[PDB]
Amino acid sequence: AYTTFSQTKNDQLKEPMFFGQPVNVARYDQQKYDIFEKLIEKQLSFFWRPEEVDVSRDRIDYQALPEHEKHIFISNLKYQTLLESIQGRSPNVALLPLISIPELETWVETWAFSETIHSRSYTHIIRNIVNDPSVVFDDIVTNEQIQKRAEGISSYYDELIEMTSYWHLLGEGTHTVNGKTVTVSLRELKKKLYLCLMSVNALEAIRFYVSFACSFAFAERELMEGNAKIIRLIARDEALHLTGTQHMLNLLRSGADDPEMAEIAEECKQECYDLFVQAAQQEKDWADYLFRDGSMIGLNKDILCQYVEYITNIRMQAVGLDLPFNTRSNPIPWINTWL
Amino acid sequence: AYTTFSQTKNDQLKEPMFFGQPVNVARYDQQKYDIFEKLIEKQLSFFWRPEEVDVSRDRIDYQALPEHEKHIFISNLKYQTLLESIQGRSPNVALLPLISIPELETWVETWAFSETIHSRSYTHIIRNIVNDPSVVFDDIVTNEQIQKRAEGISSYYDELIEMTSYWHLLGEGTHTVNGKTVTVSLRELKKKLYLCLMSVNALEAIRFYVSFACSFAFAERELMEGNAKIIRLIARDEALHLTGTQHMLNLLRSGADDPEMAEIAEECKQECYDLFVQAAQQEKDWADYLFRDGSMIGLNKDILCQYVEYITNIRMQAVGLDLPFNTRSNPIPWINTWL
Ligand SMILES: [Hg+2]
Ligand SMILES: [Hg+2]
Ligand SMILES: [Hg+2]
Ligand SMILES: [Hg+2]
Ligand SMILES: [Hg+2]
Ligand SMILES: [Hg+2]
Ligand SMILES: [Hg+2]
Ligand SMILES: [Hg+2]
Ligand SMILES: [Hg+2]
Ligand SMILES: [Hg+2]
Ligand SMILES: [Hg+2]
Ligand SMILES: [Hg+2]
Ligand SMILES: [Hg+2]
Ligand SMILES: [Hg+2]
Ligand SMILES: [Mn+2]
Ligand SMILES: [Mn+2]
Ligand SMILES: [Mn+2]
Ligand SMILES: [Mn+2]
Repeated sequence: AYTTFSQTKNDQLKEPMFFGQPVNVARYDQQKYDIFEKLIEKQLSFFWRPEEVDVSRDRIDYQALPEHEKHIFISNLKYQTLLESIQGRSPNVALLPLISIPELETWVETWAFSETIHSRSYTHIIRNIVNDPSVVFDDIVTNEQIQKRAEGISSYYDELIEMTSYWHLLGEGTHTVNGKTVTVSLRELKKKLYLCLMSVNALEAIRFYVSFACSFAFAERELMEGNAKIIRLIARDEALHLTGTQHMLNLLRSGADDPEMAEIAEECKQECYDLFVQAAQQEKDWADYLFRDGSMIGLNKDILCQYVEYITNIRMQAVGLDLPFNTRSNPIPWINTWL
Repeated sequence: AYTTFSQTKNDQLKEPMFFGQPVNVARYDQQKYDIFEKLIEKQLSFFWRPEEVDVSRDRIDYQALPEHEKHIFISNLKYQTLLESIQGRSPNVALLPLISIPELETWVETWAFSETIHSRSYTHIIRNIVNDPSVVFDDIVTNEQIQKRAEGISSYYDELIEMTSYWHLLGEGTHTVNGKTVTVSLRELKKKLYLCLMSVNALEAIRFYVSFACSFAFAERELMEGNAKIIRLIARDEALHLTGTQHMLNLLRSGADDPEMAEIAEECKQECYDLFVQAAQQEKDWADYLFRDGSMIGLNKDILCQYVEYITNIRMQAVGLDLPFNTRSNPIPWINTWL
């Protein structure tokens, strides 16, 4: 029941962010929430081309790196690449079919587009520091440690996408599909979208930043300068992305948008909390693999763990959730220089 | 079912463009078809911002235009805006769930992104030539003369999207849904994709170009020059988009990418021919409405009609279809100054 151009003349200022009438005319002279137009405008102002960044000295740097530091650097990079691959396509596939206001539809497409640029920047780095990129790319798919840390991301998107197709195809109600009873609840689909967004928020605001810290640890040593420039550019974009998800989530929570979404956010709040706690643990467990061959001065399991708790508390407070970790000062204040 | 990250390590160089394993890793160091990587790079190199184009004198030009000329200009503008609205979201929603090679997936997202910029440029023009943009935007949705192709265009996309969902959810076979038999055939889905791409090819290659002729007719008289500068940039982008669809179609019909599609294409060749001619006829009929109050310098029903046949012959030959019209030289050579 999805349509690429709804024929009903509707007031786009009165539609909910999600599950309303599919967006027909793409107009940018007005909006229900100007924050999304501001984000589009900002993201477009930050346009950059990865291949332009000089990474010619990164190969020399990387090669001269101690084997365990090469492991740390490359493992971190492979994970970042995995996340960008997923983020380049997922916002579009999972959210586009559910958006009902123009400013948000375009923001998602612009956000997704910027992620593909991030993916392109990683190919630029990889092909300029290793002999055969295929070994790195193939390992991204097979490496159990990497998939372990990312476990739950693709699965959630996939479930939302499948439920969305059922909704568009069958509509609300209880159906019989190949002799099986299939329930299609809009309320349940809204919950799935809401939690998916919370998961994306944790991905954008936590997972990416933990990886930035690892990348910048080398920048502090005056090594991998090209990669550092790229990470700074990526981080600038990620800041906009997480601002977008925090606003989507807090607007839904306020009750100023879909009233039902406000109820759902409230009733499903323990689930929001649980997903952050789980994401944090996954980022922490990754330390065992990252530092399996040894750690670096100023970068080890303890420091990584401390940073995960530090940033997780900050991000959770931003969306109104209780803090799971003990409060503490930034364990790596040097990262500010790069953000 | 569809997945945002296929867990199977596959050779992306051997996958078909569509219907193969969903793309997992987004890499750009290699391609099965380098044309898509080349298009991504070219499109990125062409990035432009609408707001940076001076359209300050277009308002006075518009107000000074004879009433029928305002009709010609604004009617054409509304149709272009309609097409961009559809093109900004549709390639992503319709193609992303079916692509199996990375270069094509990212090209589609880049292509779609560029279309959203075009939509933004139309808001920029509209808000600078009319007092209340809402009048223009609302008419785009309900305008009977405009909302005719939109229906046909959106139909091909909507049908492909719906059948794609059934395929991902139920797979091939004869199913039952609420007492009704539902047949899912990959062959029919492949045909729907081919028809959809052919329709998009006609949209990018003919529909947009016919509209450019009208916009530049004003440019030739040194009027609506802000609009003209924006259309020049848009046309530069559409050239890339049509190149992309032409390669997709030719690769699918040749049999080099998927024998089944090649078999299907030959089977529905007459249908695609009629589909193309129908699009040309619709563009032609638009003249009765466009020049109902009168015509202008270098632009009239007959000239437009000639240009439609001229461009259609070229585009159809480019994708292996017979020529439906009498051959002849460009009826409006002056258009080359802008294209
Ligand atoms: Hg998600
Ligand atoms: Hg999500
Ligand atoms: Hg780290
Ligand atoms: Hg929740
Ligand atoms: Hg919550
Ligand atoms: Hg800790
Ligand atoms: Hg299509
Ligand atoms: Hg189509
Ligand atoms: Hg025209
Ligand atoms: Hg024309
Ligand atoms: Hg056909
Ligand atoms: Hg054909
Ligand atoms: Hg004609
Ligand atoms: Hg003609
Ligand atoms: Mn990113
Ligand atoms: Mn992001
Ligand atoms: Mn366009
Ligand atoms: Mn186009």
